[PDB]
Amino acid sequence: CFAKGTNVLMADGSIECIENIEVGNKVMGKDGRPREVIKLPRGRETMYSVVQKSQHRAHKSDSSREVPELLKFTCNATHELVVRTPRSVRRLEVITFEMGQKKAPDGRIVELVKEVSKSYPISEGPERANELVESYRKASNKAYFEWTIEARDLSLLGSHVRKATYQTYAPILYENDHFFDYMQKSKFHLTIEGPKVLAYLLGLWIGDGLSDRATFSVDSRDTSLMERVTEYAEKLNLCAEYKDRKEPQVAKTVNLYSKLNTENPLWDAIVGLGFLKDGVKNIPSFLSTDNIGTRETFLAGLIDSDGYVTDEHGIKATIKTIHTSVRDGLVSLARSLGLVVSVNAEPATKHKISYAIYMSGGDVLLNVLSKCAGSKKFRPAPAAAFARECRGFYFELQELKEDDYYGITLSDDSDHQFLLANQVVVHN
Amino acid sequence: CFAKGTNVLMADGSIECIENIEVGNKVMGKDGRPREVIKLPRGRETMYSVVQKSQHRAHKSDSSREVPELLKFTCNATHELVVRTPRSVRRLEVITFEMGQKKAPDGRIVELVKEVSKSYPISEGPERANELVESYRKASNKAYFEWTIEARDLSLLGSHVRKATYQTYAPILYENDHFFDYMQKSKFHLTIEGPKVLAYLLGLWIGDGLSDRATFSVDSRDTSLMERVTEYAEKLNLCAEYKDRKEPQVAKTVNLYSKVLNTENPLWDAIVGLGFLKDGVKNIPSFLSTDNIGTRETFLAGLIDSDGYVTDEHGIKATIKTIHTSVRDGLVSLARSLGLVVSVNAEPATKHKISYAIYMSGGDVLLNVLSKCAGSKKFRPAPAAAFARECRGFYFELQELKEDDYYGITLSDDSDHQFLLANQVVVHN
Repeated sequence: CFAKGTNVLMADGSIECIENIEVGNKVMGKDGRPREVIKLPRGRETMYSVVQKSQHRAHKSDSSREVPELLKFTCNATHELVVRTPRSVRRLEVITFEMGQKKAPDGRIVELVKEVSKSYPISEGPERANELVESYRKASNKAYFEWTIEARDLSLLGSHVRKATYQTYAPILYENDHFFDYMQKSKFHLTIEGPKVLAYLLGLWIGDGLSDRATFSVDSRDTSLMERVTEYAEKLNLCAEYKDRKEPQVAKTVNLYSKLNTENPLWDAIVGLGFLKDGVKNIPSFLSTDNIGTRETFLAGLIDSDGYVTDEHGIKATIKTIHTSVRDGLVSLARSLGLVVSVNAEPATKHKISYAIYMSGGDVLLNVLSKCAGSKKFRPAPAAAFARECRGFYFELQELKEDDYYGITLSDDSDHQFLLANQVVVHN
Repeated sequence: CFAKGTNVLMADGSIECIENIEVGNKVMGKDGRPREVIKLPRGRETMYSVVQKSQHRAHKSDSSREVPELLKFTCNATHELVVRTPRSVRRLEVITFEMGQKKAPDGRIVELVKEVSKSYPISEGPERANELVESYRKASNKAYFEWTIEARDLSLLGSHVRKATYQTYAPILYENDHFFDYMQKSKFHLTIEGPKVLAYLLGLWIGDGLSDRATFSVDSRDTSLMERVTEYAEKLNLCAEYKDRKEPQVAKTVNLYSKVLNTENPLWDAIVGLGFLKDGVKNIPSFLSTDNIGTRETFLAGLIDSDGYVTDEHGIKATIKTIHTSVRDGLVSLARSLGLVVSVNAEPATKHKISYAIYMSGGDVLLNVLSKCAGSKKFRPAPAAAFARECRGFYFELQELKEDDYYGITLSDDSDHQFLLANQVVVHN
């Protein structure tokens, strides 16, 4: 039901092209648990591509710097989109969104959400109206409809319903212990200290450190940070040497020697784990399926050196970077936690393009900021427990036709949905 | 008990200087209900200025071009601030925000919110650890504390708690009906749909209308918005004439002529009559903020449909751009009166040295405005159910000031002892 090349998420965090998946294989379920592939449907059908609706767009040339907003895929016409639409009722001419049906041009009857209206004489008194809205309100335990519509049928939706309809991506709940295992692979388990502490400092590294030694800036900005870098460095048996600034009276130098900066455990980790790529900084892919607390700590560290926290219309954290490797790696990482992300190519020693990355998520973001030590960056942890939920995204569908499609069908015993490599929740 | 000149919101939506209030007058309560004044505390005391934390401040006997910070007031040292603090538990050594106590420099023991740590033994298991936490999580239905603290005791707060603590403003639930009354008392127009279509039309005009007649812009690419304008201008007994280009090919000019652009038409008369064109300059009249809610909402939908944009990105949000200082100020107050979160940002462009971008958010509160829009990318369905227009918080800076006279009011023995300042901030007598 997908085009050749479509990357899907395997039950182990590995990415795999739809066409190379075999019977017996296990893909990733929205719950972080596996889904077994039992058959591999193949055929030819008109295809449709799904692309997230943007605002600030241009990407479609490999001339570089065109943000590759991961959320998109191509599927065949009969492939079922996993969609949601909010419930809605207006007045008390009470208008509501309700599941209904419509005959398609080819004769088929399709079940779909429809804009419905009921109106009676003002003369007849508001009795019937209030029973309508109250009734509508009792009709469900959710503030949205969760359902599916084959790609070819989306055009049947009326405008209001179509625009309000969105697909979703799921946080990656599955967790690996690669950070842990890399730590074991350099002497290990004897005495406290773990991956969150290293992840934090590595976060600081990407944020504003030097790409040639285990050394980064600090100075002040949030000041309280310093006591933590020493305490954390200390936890990793390293040592933090502070020097004479490293930015017009705003940043410093902190060398993390082995209780150096080269033949060191940290820069080993840096270039060893993948944080330094082609002479440029980058946040690794394993991160996205690692331990959640580790992911949050790496992020807390990154927010601490080069992040901007805001409260105005909800918490939001912003990171600017020129490296596309960092950009792409951060969007993946944040999304795996269940945060909402949007990048923005904007203006900018002298250099061309700069990337602004904003993350939101309420309690999900509060869980990250609570791990920060920077004065204007820390925000109290959530009040209560919280579920990392699927986030929605509005999209545009495009008819393409032609082509061969590749599908995998999961067991009937299961909830026939799994995750593409971009975290989008898809059906068979 | 505040500084002289502090404007209080009266029970009828009117406004009065605190030194002018008298025993028996009724101020506005946060539920839209009155609160009677029973006493008038006067005195001289050290004063404290409360101002919202923003990049703004603006006018004090000068120009209006800078965006001012309107959320503020000057109270005395002992005045109790109505504040909120979120609840929070961290790690699973556990840290929580809790109601506690502290002793002031004088004798006084003041109950305040405190950050608290809990840690101890190894191997015992997920008992106490995941316990302290789960407990904390069930501890309340509310995700915040609601308490008061005198201005002078604010500095007793820890750093985390202090920065996390904020004040609140309440929507204006109270509704006059000066708009409907204008219409009924005036010109020529049967209602039922009347105040809705008019307010909407006045929204489009404020957004991009000519300052001397009933003409405005409308996106040409938008069929349903053009339909809407026709449909509503018709309900008002007006005839809408579209003209190719009211902006280099993007918008069409719309002329609103009376049926059978200044004289003998409902739109221009209401513009002049209700104060939207205050002596040559556009304005969003104050009455609007204490008027019928549906009307305030429709008017906003009109503005949004005219010179605004909606984004879903990180939460539903609407932005309205205006080059007019008066529209800017009236808009901030109108939006807050509904319970929307609002922020203004000064921006760039013969040309205009500066324009103002005003951002609005507030989940269902905003969705109720948007569902009245006809613009293709503006409209968003009405809420899924009934919602509450809750108070909105704001972080603030407190500064100890001069000793000066103070004017306070005392509300009924046993009542919530809370009322609204003219800027909607929730105050304790």
